[PDB]
Amino acid sequence: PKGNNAIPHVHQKKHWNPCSSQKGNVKVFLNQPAQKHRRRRLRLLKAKKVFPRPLKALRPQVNCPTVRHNMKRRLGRGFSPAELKAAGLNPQYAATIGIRVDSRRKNKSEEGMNVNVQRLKTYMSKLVLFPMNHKKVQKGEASEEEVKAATQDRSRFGDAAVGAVVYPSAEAPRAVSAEEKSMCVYAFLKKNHSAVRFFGTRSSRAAR
Amino acid sequence: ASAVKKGFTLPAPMLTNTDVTRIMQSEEVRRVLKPKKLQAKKASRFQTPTNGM
Amino acid sequence: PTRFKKCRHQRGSTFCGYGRVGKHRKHESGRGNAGGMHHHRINFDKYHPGYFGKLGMDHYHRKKNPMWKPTINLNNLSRLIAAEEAAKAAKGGTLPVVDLQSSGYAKLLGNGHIQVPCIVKARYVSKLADKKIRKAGGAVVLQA
Amino acid sequence: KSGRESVRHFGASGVPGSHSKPYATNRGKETKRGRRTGRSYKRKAFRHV
RNA sequence: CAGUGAGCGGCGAGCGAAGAGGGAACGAACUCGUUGCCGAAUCGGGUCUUACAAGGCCUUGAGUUGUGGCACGUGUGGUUGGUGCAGGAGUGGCGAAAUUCAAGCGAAAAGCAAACCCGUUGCUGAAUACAACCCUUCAUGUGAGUAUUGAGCCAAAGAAGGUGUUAGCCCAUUGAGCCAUAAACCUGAGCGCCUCAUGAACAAGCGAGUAGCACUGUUUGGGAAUGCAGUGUCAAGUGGCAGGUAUUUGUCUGCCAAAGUUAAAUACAGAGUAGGAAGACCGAUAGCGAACAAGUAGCGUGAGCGAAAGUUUGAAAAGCACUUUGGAAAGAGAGUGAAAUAGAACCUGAAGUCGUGACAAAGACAAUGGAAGUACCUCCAUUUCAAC
RNA sequence: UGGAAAUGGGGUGCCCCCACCCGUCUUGAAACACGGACCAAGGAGUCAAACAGACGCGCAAGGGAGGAGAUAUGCCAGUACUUCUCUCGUACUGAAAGGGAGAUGCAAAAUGCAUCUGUGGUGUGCACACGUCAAAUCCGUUUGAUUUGCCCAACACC
RNA sequence: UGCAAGGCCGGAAAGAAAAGAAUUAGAGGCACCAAGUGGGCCUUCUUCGGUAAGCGGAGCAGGCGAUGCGGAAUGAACCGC
RNA sequence: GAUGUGGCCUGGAGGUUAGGACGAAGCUUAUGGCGUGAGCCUAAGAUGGACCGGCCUCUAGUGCAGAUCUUGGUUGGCGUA
RNA sequence: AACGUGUCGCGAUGGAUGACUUGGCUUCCUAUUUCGUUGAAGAACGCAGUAAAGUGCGAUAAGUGGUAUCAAUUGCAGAACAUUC
RNA sequence: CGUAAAAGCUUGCUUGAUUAACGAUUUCCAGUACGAAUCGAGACUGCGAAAGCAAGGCCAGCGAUCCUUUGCGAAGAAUA
Ligand SMILES: [K+]
Ligand SMILES: [Mg+2]
Ligand SMILES: [Mg+2]
Ligand SMILES: [Mg+2]
Ligand SMILES: [Mg+2]
Ligand SMILES: [Mg+2]
Ligand SMILES: [Mg+2]
Ligand SMILES: [Mg+2]
Ligand SMILES: [Mg+2]
Ligand SMILES: [Mg+2]
Ligand SMILES: [Mg+2]
Ligand SMILES: [Mg+2]
Ligand SMILES: [Mg+2]
Ligand SMILES: [Mg+2]
Ligand SMILES: [Mg+2]
Ligand SMILES: [Mg+2]
Ligand SMILES: [Mg+2]
Ligand SMILES: [Mg+2]
Ligand SMILES: [Mg+2]
Ligand SMILES: [Mg+2]
Ligand SMILES: [Mg+2]
Ligand SMILES: [Mg+2]
Ligand SMILES: [Mg+2]
Ligand SMILES: [Mg+2]
Ligand SMILES: [Mg+2]
Ligand SMILES: [Mg+2]
Ligand SMILES: [Mg+2]
Ligand SMILES: [Mg+2]
Ligand SMILES: [Mg+2]
Ligand SMILES: [Mg+2]
Ligand SMILES: [Mg+2]
Ligand SMILES: [Mg+2]
Ligand SMILES: [Mg+2]
Ligand SMILES: [Mg+2]
Ligand SMILES: [Mg+2]
Ligand SMILES: [Mg+2]
Ligand SMILES: [Mg+2]
Ligand SMILES: [Mg+2]
Ligand SMILES: [Mg+2]
Ligand SMILES: [Mg+2]
Ligand SMILES: [Mg+2]
Ligand SMILES: [Mg+2]
Ligand SMILES: [Mg+2]
Ligand SMILES: [Mg+2]
Ligand SMILES: [Mg+2]
Ligand SMILES: [Mg+2]
Ligand code: NA
Ligand code: NA
Repeated sequence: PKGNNAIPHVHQKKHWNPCSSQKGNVKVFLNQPAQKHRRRRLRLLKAKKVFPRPLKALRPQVNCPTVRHNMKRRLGRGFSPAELKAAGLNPQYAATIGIRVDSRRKNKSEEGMNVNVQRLKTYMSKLVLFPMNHKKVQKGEASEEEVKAATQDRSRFGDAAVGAVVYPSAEAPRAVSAEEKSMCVYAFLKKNHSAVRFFGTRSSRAAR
Repeated sequence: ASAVKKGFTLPAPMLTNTDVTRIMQSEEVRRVLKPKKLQAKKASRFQTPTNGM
Repeated sequence: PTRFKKCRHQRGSTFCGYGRVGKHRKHESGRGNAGGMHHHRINFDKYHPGYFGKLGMDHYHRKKNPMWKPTINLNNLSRLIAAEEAAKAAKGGTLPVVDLQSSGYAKLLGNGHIQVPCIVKARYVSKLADKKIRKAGGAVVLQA
Repeated sequence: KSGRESVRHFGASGVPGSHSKPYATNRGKETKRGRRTGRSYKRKAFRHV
């Protein structure tokens, strides 16, 4: 008999199993720990090779899209030319001192632009630049003692000089206002929703 | 909580005292245990009769 | 483990529990969900009512992120308030502030009796929830 | 003990007077024929015992 | 995300993705055409500078039916070319400790003193052995100590291989360290000289049989048509393309097709070269067809098909000298070896079948089988043998 | 104290009695139904994925990853550690636009008002508490019934 | 202040007498998961078709199938068990 | 046909406890003893020559009398046609 | 009687079992890692004192040259810088 | 099978052969569906002086998914 079971949909009707007549189509993960070890070793070797430069370049802070991830923050691809100009940097020059540049991002508001300019200013304040010729030092380049006293940043996301992404702070406890105690907010929200929901029909009825 | 293992504490025991023999032989239990009664005498070596007539 | 299976118990029985008469053949009733309307109709009708047919309108390119909208009830609000702040909270005084969208909720529903008054910031709210919280002494402020 | 999902699933959902839940992973699949009067027939919600 | 409250489907069987989020990687970006300003400043070939120089000189040879350049006084270049000089990595050789310590042979080169301590001490022997029905006489027999016991050393090395039995100290291996190097690789973009380059002083436009549309065909989850192909038709001008239900008309958002190059994170589902590391896998009818002169021997006109088979004697050939019977093969003696019951494709040597000796008997009930006795036997077990 | 006796096993023959050839399909096999000369080695319910039920274990209105990283870690394909996030669940319903669940009291407002130690009601319902009646009793107490209160889990009707 | 319905309060109750005046190897109810089977045949009483059949088709019950043992010399189903 | 078993047996793994050149595995049996049974243990070898037993967990290519079953060997017919 | 049957001791035929394993299968890693008209892969014929197959090699033919090492190779011949010819 | 001042015959007036908030049930039966049938509540009606009777002609006369096709979401009004 069959009885009461779920109706099955297991999707295994193609030649996926390797047998005496089929090559198969499979993927196993038996090399996962070895690959993890290899990646860590490569990162360590690359850090040794590029010492004393930080292993990861500097990146900006952006807001995630859609209404589901509106409240989250993360790292973007690169800094915008408007932000670089506000901080006082040529993009081509900035590309040579470990700053990522992205010419596509738009900067549609002032808050994100200000936060990115602050990140850039902090990085430039903390930067130490080696001279091309130590016998003839120029402006903006470090001295022999500063060059000797140098360390490497091996953080996963870089940002060892600017910190992690900043989230807005929480509100402190307060007391209810008279307006908040009197007014009904459901009516306000529903009226605003209906104003957009019934815009076309209301306009057409008016045009009569 | 542990400083290394975040939010970990030792599990709570199911029994406060694991010596149940002491509990079973304590005076408090013996006060409420049922009394021991006298039993019938053990059967003798001779076979008992079963024929009424 | 192979040592716990019925094969180990059935070594020597010659039929392995499939009978002498019916026997164990390959596919005695078709493969998969075959015959759902012809010779498996009783099973399909009594255990899976509503398997066949069409219903409703179509939505071609569905995106779930714009539809994201989780809810939380009025009597569950203490899950988002710290113990000390909850202890120091009474009607007429200072109340803790709860931000729903930072905790993963969008709408506030009004089931049950509220335990501790507070100020709730939410995207959506229901009539009963708004009325009950205002009567209890808290407040709701809209956010986006 | 009542109120468990297994208890809610026990029984056949296609007989008159039954309100058990079917075993299905896709919530929108098992509608239509046998659950709406417009699609052939509808399972009766009540039956005298 | 997602076997999806998307979607496709005799809406049956079945099929079936994308944006967002956490991550890997990432010094990641550049070149033509067109427009504007120049107009051979370009390329190839000879010849000379240590030089087929990104160099000088000469060339109608190519090229104006368009190569190429520029915008959208202190320094530098080891990726201009010619000459030289270092260190490192890599590669190849060389390179470590401690007992063949003492006890001798069939039976003490074995034990007991019941957690630990006594114990760097006490006490010994049911092997006067065995060798085929029993008893006397004479013979014959025990391979190699990595075993046992008692003492003693090495360890930054206890790690597995070899050696006639089971080895930290019999042998090999492994560490610090030493020596030698075509080019290439790494090092204030290592460091000098000549030559050569160079940072830095003094406005209009934007890729045409293309995109699109009609018919037909195929493909896709893509549904009044996701991508593509054939034919017909065939554009616009900062206007165009995309916003997952067709049309017309208004807004809004993103982007600018019809030219090109580009590392890493990913594959190696019957590849190859040079090196390595392993396994709760198989153990010679197994594991690759092939542990072996295996894609071999052999088969087929041919395309193709394709085995069986561990040479595993012994520690070491010490591989049976010599006598004798036989034409020979071989037999009977003798000898080597701990064993020949290890004698050559020789470790062990089962089942089935057969020969021989001794014994049990037995009609014709096919034979086999059960239950209960008895006759005869028994290299088997246990018990008893004295007021027991 | 023996080449001993005795009692159990083991072997072969004999007597009286009993007794159709195994495996299989089949209503029915011993059959004039099929497969069956002997021995050795080999020989058949497995692995993966989706779901459900019973049982074991951890946590609990919360449970848990996965991928990846970090350093003990440079012997070690293991173990130890980690954030956001993601997923199942705490709420369902409609084709959809959408909406969204406490109790009591006063009352009857087209979002009524007030309190917050609380099973929405009724019937049947472990244990516990208060009494009573039987039978037995080693006189300390036991074993059964029943009254009343609250009724846990659960069932039925609202 | 009659009938119908849902409740509350109180009483009575050989817990069911006597006349042949029941009995019980008499614990009731409720679920979850799953196998084999879905060719039958025989007999007793009642039968339908057929000349009839060790023939075909049904009703009630008991059996063989799935089961030996003791009897009818021998027999799946008869008698006893 | 279902289920249970401090139920039996085989190859390997994590632990623990033993054995062996004064003779391991394998092989032979009128070698008995134990268990209802699957099986376990001892004796003898006038056999062999180097490994291996018990117990608790883990694991699987884990138990043969027949498939006109596979491979190897043997065999009556037969000193016959 | 003979043939034949049964049990035990010994012996044949046969090649199972056990122990052994320079083989197979499977899983990982490293890099100055990828042939050919400057004639490849594959096919043929030859080469040793003695040499059928196989292995190596090409009329310089079981091999010439260079560096390292340090006394053999071996069935039997044969030869005989060790300062490393 | 049932029926006699009718359930038959004649005649008069009519459209209960309409709608009927997803009420319950019988027959087949797995206590599924389809077909047929029974007891009801609401609207608007017909006949009758009235109590009442009637949502076809009692009991056979009929049909899933997908697809095609028809009918109801009349005009007016909400500061939502
Ligand atoms: K140079
Ligand atoms: Mg069935
Ligand atoms: Mg079964
Ligand atoms: Mg079947
Ligand atoms: Mg619930
Ligand atoms: Mg899911
Ligand atoms: Mg497809
Ligand atoms: Mg130009
Ligand atoms: Mg040009
Ligand atoms: Mg010595
Ligand atoms: Mg060793
Ligand atoms: Mg363009
Ligand atoms: Mg075209
Ligand atoms: Mg297709
Ligand atoms: Mg390309
Ligand atoms: Mg073989
Ligand atoms: Mg083989
Ligand atoms: Mg031997
Ligand atoms: Mg031999
Ligand atoms: Mg034999
Ligand atoms: Mg018989
Ligand atoms: Mg038949
Ligand atoms: Mg038979
Ligand atoms: Mg016959
Ligand atoms: Mg047949
Ligand atoms: Mg969570
Ligand atoms: Mg955060
Ligand atoms: Mg739920
Ligand atoms: Mg919804
Ligand atoms: Mg609706
Ligand atoms: Mg009476
Ligand atoms: Mg059948
Ligand atoms: Mg018949
Ligand atoms: Mg049968
Ligand atoms: Mg009987
Ligand atoms: Mg007779
Ligand atoms: Mg195995
Ligand atoms: Mg025998
Ligand atoms: Mg097998
Ligand atoms: Mg066999
Ligand atoms: Mg030549
Ligand atoms: Mg209904
Ligand atoms: Mg109907
Ligand atoms: Mg009516
Ligand atoms: Mg129809
Ligand atoms: Mg209207
Ligand atoms: Na099946
Ligand atoms: Na040695």
